[PDB]
Amino acid sequence: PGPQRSVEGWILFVTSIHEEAQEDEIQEKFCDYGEIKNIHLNDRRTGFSKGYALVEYETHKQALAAKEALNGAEIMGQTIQVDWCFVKGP
Amino acid sequence: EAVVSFYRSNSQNHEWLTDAEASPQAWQFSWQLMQLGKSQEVQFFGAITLHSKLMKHWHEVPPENREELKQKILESIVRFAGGPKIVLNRLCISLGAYIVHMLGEEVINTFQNQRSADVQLWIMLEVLTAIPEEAQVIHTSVKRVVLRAEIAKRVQLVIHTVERYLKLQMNRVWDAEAYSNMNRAVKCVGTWIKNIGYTIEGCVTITAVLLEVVHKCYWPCIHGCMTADENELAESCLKTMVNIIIQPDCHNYPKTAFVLIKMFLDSLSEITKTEWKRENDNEDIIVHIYMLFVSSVERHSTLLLSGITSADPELSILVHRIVQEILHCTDKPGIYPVEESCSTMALAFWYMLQDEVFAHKCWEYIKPLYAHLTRILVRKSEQPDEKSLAKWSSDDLECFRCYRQDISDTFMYCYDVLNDYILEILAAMLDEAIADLQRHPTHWTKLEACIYSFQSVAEHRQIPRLMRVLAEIPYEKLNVKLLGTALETMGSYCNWLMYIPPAINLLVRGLNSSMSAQATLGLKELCRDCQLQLKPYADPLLNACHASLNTGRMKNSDSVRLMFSIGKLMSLLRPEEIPKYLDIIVSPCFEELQAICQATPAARIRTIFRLNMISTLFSSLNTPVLLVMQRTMPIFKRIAEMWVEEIDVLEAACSAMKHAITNLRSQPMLQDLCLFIVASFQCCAPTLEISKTAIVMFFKPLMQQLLREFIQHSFKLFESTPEQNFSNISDTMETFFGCLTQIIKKIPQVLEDKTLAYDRLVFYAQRGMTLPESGAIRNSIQFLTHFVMQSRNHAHVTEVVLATGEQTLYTAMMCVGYLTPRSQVDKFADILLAMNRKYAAEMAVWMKSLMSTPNFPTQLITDADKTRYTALIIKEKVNKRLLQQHLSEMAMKTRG
Amino acid sequence: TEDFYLRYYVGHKGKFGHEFLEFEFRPDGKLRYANNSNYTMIRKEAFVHQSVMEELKRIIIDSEIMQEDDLPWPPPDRVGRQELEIVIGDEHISFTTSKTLVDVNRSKDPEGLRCFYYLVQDLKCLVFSLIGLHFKIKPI
Repeated sequence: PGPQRSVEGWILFVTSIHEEAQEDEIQEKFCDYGEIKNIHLNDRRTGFSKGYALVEYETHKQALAAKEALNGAEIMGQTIQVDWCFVKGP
Repeated sequence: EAVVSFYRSNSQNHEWLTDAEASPQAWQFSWQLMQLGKSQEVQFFGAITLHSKLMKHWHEVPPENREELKQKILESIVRFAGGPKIVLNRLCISLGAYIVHMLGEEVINTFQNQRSADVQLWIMLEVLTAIPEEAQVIHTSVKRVVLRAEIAKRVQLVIHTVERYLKLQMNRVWDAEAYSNMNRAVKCVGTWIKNIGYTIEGCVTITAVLLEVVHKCYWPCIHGCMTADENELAESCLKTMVNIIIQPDCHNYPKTAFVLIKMFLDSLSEITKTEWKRENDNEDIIVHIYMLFVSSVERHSTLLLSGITSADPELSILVHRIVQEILHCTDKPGIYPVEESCSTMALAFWYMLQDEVFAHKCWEYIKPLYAHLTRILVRKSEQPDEKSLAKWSSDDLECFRCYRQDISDTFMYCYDVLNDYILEILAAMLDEAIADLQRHPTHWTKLEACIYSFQSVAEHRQIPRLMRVLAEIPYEKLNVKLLGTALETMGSYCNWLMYIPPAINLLVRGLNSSMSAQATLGLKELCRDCQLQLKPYADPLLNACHASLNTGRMKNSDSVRLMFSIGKLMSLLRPEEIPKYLDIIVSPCFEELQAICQATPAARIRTIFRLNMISTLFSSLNTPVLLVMQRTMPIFKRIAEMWVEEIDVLEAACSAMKHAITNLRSQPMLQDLCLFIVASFQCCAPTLEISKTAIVMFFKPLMQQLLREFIQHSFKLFESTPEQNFSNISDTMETFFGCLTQIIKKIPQVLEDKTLAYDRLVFYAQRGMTLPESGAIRNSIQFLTHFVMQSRNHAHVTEVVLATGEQTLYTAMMCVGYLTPRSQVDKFADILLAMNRKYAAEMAVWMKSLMSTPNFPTQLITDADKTRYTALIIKEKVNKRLLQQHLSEMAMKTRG
Repeated sequence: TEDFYLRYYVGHKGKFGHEFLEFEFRPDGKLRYANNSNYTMIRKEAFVHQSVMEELKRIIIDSEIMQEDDLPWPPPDRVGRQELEIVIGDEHISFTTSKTLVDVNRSKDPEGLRCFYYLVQDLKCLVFSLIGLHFKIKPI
């Protein structure tokens, strides 16, 4: 393991995101911990969501704060799983 | 105390003992289970219990007896200091985790209490280190932020302390137990650095101290092989330093960053130089020093890059100095695996810089480096001289291969800097490589390495030189190694060829020697990418190949790929010549098989080869061949009888059959298939594999009859004793259904055949799920899930569904809580979902009836929690993951 | 069980060069990505976190693209060549087809190709979001 800083900042990979989940929902519980540099919510076969999102925070303090505080989040019915998106080695 | 039996066989039995660690009696039996005079084996289990309980069941704790728990843990620690090691450490960590919970002074009194002499300090240190890591997992019913916040407030104490201890030890005698305690010390710090964050500005003190600690470990041995104790202590000192610079926040501290880096560099240089000596004493120290530099650059890209251009004098020097260390590191002598373990470190580093500059003048400023590096690589790209005659073990050789992969990747990357320039250097090194063998013909290492360097860049005048050089090189004169590379490097250049005539010359030649497989790969590559171009030589190669196969010298395994090249070469043949070539190249394969048809384990092999050979030739020839198959279909029947009992040969023949059958769609083959399959059926997994494959390409009579026979025969095998055979039947159960599932989606009008006995199908399909195979359960499930799908569209089939309605969901709920392994539970949310989309209403009822109104979906689960799970399951028809969550929770609550 | 491995490739080797898009997910969680477009060769590599490997897997398991086979499928043609190699646990697959509403229908199994070309999009979209943030740009 070991998080990796991305050009834009630190990124988290949110898993277990509701299928009807829209940018508004994810953008609702992830702005409270900092000014997210960017956000990403990946649709297919007319399915509104793909169940995951790449939330990016300018800092790392916020990224972690969120990673720990938003790990059990239960939005749109389902609970989520927040992890560091990019690690630095095998 | 039954845990003892488990220690002699932990793996194949756990479950019992584990949940016993969950029950509150776990608190009562732990301290008793780890008494005096008892076995260390269970005492460790007594300790792990208290530990898991302190982190997992703080919810089952009496706030009234909180301190008692501490005094309780403190006494044990006293008893076990000097007793069993593993245990003490466990008690220490138990004491720590305890403290974690009291955070919301504790960390300060802990230290005070402990600040045998030696042991005492070990205890404290272990205790304090285990603290920041427990807080990482320990469930404190407190927001993470405040659990982190509380701890972050006592960092300075921790370090300043350790930093104080060390210096204090810098004056006293370094006892064996002293190194060890100093290790815990330095490690303690490090752990707190990656777990909890502290400003780099306060790490300069310790940074420096650790540095001198390192030195005190390296310099006495120089006059350089040190004891493990000095080495462990050194590493830990180094790792902590790494942890210090890598911190996430440090990047914004250009000031402390330069300071620390400058001291790392100006203090570690010496040691590096001394180990760059050839009398290797420690490869361990240099890896961590080189690692630390390489890493400290990664964490501070801006300082490094800005120093290059903005050129703050303090930075241009620092940066160049940091790169010189890493460049040296990269250029370090010896093969990666045996002489110098630092090559990876340096390659990791260049990647970062190369990608960082591509994502200004830095590009031009990196060119020199990049160029120089390339050379170094090829230098390390040099295989081990047979001088050492590979006194290495395959491990090393296997790992070197991996190494080379990373080394050729690095090559690639630097190619992005100079699209052609790299090609120049490689040439230069090849020209020298010429003057290497020229003066000493034993210098094949430089020839193979240079060639290797070119092949490394084969994924993008300098190039043809390479080709000519390859032709000139008398491969029969130097080590076999050159022939394999030469040929392999040429294969990679398949594209650039589209110079082909000599390519063939080399490949065909390479077949003559030991390394046939290599030439094989090379040939196959050429055939696949530049067929049109080889048309003139198709008549030649094709025949040269048939000859090369004649000697039994060529490996059958490898000889198969040659069959690929042949088939591809045949395509480029003239009308007249094709069949005669096929006859000259296929007849032997069948007759050989035919001879065996005469009618063993030695024969089984020959049977497989000949079968695969065709299978392959067919595969590549599908790019007609019908006449070949027509007169062949009968022999597969014959082979099947010989192979009736051996799936190995069976699968081999079928594959062959399949690949040739592919040509027909794009019709006389269908007949012998039903004959060949009617012999096969007369119920191994490959058999049904083709039936499906055949069926799916015929989307009417030919198909319907074969599928109908397909279902009815499967049952016969499925009719074996349900209890054991069915378990034993896992392979076929998965396959059968996997095929009946694929046959459904495509070839859908098939569900239309009222003939098919579905009640029977589902009968068994519901069993499989309830099977003992870890994965075959998905097939049954997957099958049913796709039936319910089409079933909503055909009354005919809908019937079957209606009947199997509550039965299936019953079968599902049984496994999900009482029969299916804990992990294969999610695989069921598919059918439960397929039933809500087509039969929401019905499913809503079959669910309430089996869950809310049953005596026992399970005895333990609560009527309350049972009714709610039953509600959610029927409400979610848009999410499958949700089902997996609702499903799982209940699954747990169900089994208990 | 640790056998997870994903790879993809789709390009045409015409007279004008080898245009392409080929990325790969290594067992250790290393995500190398390469793509040469002719409106330039963009190399990229990175270690995605455990969870990303999990999602790649989930998407694969739900698309049941592990059951399908390219046997009846359209092999690579003068225009293109698509490759897919997945391995999960003790099951390894690798497909061969050409790039591409009617062409898929006219294929032996349009349902086979539809699932395949459908997962690819699911993977394409992911590897792109991954890279598009680590380095600030997708391919054009």
